Amino acid sequence: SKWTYFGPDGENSWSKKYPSCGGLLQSPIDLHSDILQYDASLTPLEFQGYNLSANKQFLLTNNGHSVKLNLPSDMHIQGLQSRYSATQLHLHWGNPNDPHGSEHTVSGQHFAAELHIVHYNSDLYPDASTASNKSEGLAVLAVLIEMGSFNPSYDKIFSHLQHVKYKGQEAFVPGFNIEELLPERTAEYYRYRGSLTTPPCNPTVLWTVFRNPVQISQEQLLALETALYCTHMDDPSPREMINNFRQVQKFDERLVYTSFSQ
Amino acid sequence: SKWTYFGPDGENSWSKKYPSCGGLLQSPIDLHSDILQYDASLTPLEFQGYNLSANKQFLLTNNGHSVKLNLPSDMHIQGLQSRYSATQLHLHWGNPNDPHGSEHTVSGQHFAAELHIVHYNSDLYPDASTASNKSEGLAVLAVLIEMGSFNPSYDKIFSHLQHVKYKGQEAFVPGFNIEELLPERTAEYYRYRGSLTTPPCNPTVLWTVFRNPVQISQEQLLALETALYCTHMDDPSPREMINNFRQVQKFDERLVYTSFSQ
Ligand SMILES: NS(=O)(=O)c1cc(C(=O)NCCO)c(NCc2ccccc2)cc1Cl
Ligand SMILES: NS(=O)(=O)c1cc(C(=O)NCCO)c(NCc2ccccc2)cc1Cl
Ligand SMILES: [Zn+2]
Ligand SMILES: [Zn+2]
Repeated sequence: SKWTYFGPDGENSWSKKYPSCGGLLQSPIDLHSDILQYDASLTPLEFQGYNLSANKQFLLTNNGHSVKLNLPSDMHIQGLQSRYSATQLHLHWGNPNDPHGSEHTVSGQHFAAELHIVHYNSDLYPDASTASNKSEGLAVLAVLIEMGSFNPSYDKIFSHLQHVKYKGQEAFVPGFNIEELLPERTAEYYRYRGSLTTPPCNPTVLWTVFRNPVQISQEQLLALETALYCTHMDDPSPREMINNFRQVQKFDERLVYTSFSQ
Repeated sequence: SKWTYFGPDGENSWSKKYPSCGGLLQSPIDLHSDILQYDASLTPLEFQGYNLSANKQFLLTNNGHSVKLNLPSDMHIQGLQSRYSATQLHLHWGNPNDPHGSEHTVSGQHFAAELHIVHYNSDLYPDASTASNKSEGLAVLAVLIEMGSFNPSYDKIFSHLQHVKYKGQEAFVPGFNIEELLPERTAEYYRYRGSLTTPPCNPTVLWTVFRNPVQISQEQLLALETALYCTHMDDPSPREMINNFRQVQKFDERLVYTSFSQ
């Protein structure tokens, strides 16, 4: 992975090395009325094993493209047609002079950032790597993040950023209740078939984007936007980890189904 | 002309065969208040030789990507440092289920369609082809189009669409005053340096996007979206010419200059 979000190896070039990035069913997308349709079969998901013990600890890693927290496979979503077990969460964001780095947009507007909690079909596959090539192998929960009030739950992650500033660095984060990262009224969401938003852009993701955003503060966004580097600690051409979101994609005839009718 | 706006040869793959599509200064972009800056240097352009002889005919083609009208080199913009002479106009649009296919956006919003009147620097270069990959080579006037009242002047072009239904087909349009296609208060515009929005995406275009949109009727917009195919007539797999706009590109640490402040 030397793909980036900026310059010659940025997103308009990813398809040169990752053919699925130029394929169908790409994410993210702009959620707007013309392509929305209510589906009453979109019943509420249940979040099981999301309340991670505070006496356990979970690995936080800078992977050169985002900051990721590994999650245990006992954490799962109930309500899809298979069990989906968590593998990791991570974020996408903008930069200090333009804090508008969500991946999905709503009626053309970016949010400040976006959280993805990646799960894989553990009823069918031994791990997320294997699932990532298969029909609906992954399911991602996406939370839109807007600049607002300080959020103590997101700070359980952000308080460790200065320990994972460079590519390959790892830290441990005590467990906390991951459901605290989700917004109000999780029963209201958008659902569509899409892809990884990063290389290798496999069109194998069932996306759930919650309708309501959460808030984190300006100071928490500024920490997220200034603490991290895409490059290793000893790299003589450092690159700040900023603006790590993909532009929205054409719809390719897809609709987005909504669990809310208004 | 192998490139398309859908499937494997769509916009994320243009950079394989057109490397500038993954380079700097790419268009189109979202025009939004954060990145706007009034520049009193931006005085009104003058449109000279736009009242085309009604005794002359201008070639309308379907080139498999848009509908284009050839323009004569006595038509030019005055007001820029060099004289920019017209070569052609063409349009970009969406489709009837999502009729929001402008290239530029304003505060994240697409307009229904967009007209580009392409000019080249004839003081420095002998033709548009030669100018297209050269410094200061091109200048485009962009008009945003929304749905509203019937527009007789756009119908001077739209009435001919049925004769250029398929790729390779051509029709003759009697001269008319191309300035009738411009919006109100053409003194009010956005200006920035960018690129062709189609392959080869050379970063050689000085963009002028007028502030105010024009209106065409619902029937005219439906005709533009439904009249044309990308494919030759005898193609056993026809492809409708719809959604022929490029997604907005990242545009960071840059300004769009405006001729208006209020
Ligand atoms: N943004 S996203 O669409 O939510 C997404 C991102 C990653 C990811 O780790 N990208 C690497 C850069 O941060 C991912 N990785 C899980 C995975 C993918 C392939 C192989 C192994 C693990 C799965 C997904 Cl769905
Ligand atoms: N969308 S746009 O950015 O306004 C633009 C489009 C074309 C164009 O013809 N694209 C082909 C698909 O229709 C162009 N052609 C210029 C050109 C290139 C080579 C030879 C002659 C003319 C110049 C520009 Cl600025
Ligand atoms: Zn992600
Ligand atoms: Zn154009």
